Amino acid sequence: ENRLESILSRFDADWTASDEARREAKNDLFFSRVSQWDDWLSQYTTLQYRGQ
Amino acid sequence: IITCTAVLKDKQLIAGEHIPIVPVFGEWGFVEDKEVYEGVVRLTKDGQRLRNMIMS
Amino acid sequence: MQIKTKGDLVRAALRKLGVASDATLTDVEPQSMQDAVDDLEAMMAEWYQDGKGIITGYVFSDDENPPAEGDDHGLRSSAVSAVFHNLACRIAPDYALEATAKIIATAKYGKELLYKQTAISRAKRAPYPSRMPTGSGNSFANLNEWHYFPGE
Amino acid sequence: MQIKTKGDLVRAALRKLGVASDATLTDVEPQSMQDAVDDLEAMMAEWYQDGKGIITGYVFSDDENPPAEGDDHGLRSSAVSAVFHNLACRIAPDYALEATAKIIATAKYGKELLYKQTAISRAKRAPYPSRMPTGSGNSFANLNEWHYFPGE
Repeated sequence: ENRLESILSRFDADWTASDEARREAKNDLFFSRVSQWDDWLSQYTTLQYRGQ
Repeated sequence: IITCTAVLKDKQLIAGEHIPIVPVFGEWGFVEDKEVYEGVVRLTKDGQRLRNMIMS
Repeated sequence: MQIKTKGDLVRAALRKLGVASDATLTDVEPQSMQDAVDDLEAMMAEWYQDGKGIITGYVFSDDENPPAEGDDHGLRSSAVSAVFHNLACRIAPDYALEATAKIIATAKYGKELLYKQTAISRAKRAPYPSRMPTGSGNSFANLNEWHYFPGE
Repeated sequence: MQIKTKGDLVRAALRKLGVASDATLTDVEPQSMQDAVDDLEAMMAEWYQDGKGIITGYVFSDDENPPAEGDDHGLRSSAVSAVFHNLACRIAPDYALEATAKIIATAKYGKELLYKQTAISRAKRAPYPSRMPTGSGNSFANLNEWHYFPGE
């Protein structure tokens, strides 16, 4: 009955439906725009040469 | 206009019969009721990431 | 096994050298037995380089307990032969002797067999380097932003 | 271990050489024991090249304390055998003797095992040269103007 609840339900369904495609597209944008060494999860371990 | 907790503007009527957002796609399709779109960079990510590693 | 103590190993080593046995008429002084157990212990400590050498289950006696001879060695059934053959080889020079060729060959074979299983267990391949990508085939890792192997 | 002093190492070496033991009827003069202790101290100083040689935990006695024999050597359990075998090899020429082949082989093996861990610890790779770039992949380094490795 709540308008906010219905809007949020629709938005959440749409957001969860297209999660994988959005993640892949964001990865593509980062790869082709910022850096090809997308190693954010583990980079502050040791310093080694990483060339682009 | 909405946020995560409230509605600021409710049903402001706008001009037109259509949603005013126009999308453009590259290689677009559906696999199993799951929309997939691709450009030109995705399939080159694996090889390039290797070429960067070996050269490093 | 009937060889259940350090002194049993020492007696087996002495018998293998033909120095003393339960069948001979003259047996070595108990001080000689103590000197042999002190060499078993030194040899075992040398082999077991604080856990980075040959693992055998040997139990090292403590100073508080007076008799070093009498405590169970703790070795497995398959290690006793190698241990006492190497002990005979090591204590042969004490009595101006030299262990025969068969004893030395058996000691070599026993030591090799002793380290075989540990060598098998220690042949571990290192993980992937930190700079190696996982690849797009690994869908689970790629979806969870794990584009590169952790490493270390 | 039952070998806890420098004199214990000397007696172990003499027992290995067959020169003297607690079982024999004639034991060496205490001057011979002092000479063997001096030989052990000289050998240990030669090995421990002021910290750049073989690290063993040996404690070097001072001149103020009168008896060199009686102080704990400070060696680990795994080091005693190699030390006293090499001592027997070194003090054999004093008595117009020659250590048997088994003693020489044990001394070689013990010295190798003594230096094994130190050699492993000293196999350190040098840092990157001062003229080597860090690469654009290192986003954190490049954002902080660290384009080249420090070196040294």
